[PDB]
Amino acid sequence: DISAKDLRNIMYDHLPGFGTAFHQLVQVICKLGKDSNSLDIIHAEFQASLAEGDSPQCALIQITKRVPIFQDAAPPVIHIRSRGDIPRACQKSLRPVPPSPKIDRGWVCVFQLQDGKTLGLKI
Ligand SMILES: O=C(C1=C(O)C(=O)N(c2ccc(Cl)c(C(=O)O)c2)[C@H]1c1cc(Br)cs1)c1ccccc1
Repeated sequence: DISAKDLRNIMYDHLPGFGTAFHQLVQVICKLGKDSNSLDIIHAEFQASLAEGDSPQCALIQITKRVPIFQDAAPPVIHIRSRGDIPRACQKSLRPVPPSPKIDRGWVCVFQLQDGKTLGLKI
């Protein structure tokens, strides 16, 4: 059986750059996928989207829209010390958190900083 780490590696292998908002979305998809025993269907949807000719980015988004655990779901909260703990390539994708952010609308996660600051990662 494919592990969360295996899936993360598979997905990373298709992404350009590193530490981009899409890599973080891979992280979220794998975490929530593991927690809901849905890694297989997520991998199947990913591969099927690639096989149809979708970009890998679009494949990840498609997973957020097609796998029910992400449908109308709030973004996960991820506790960090500071903004420096966020990958450089994610920095310009950080935004104030709106009311009711949703993963399937592009809100990948919410970072909670130690001093109380919160930043949403938007795709
Ligand atoms: O995305 C991050 C994750 C890890 O360091 C890590 O081990 N992550 C991770 C990914 C997949 C799994 Cl399956 C797990 C796990 O089971 O603990 C953890 C990342 C997380 C995703 C979510 Br949602 C909460 S934590 C992260 C990124 C920047 C700063 C801190 C954490």
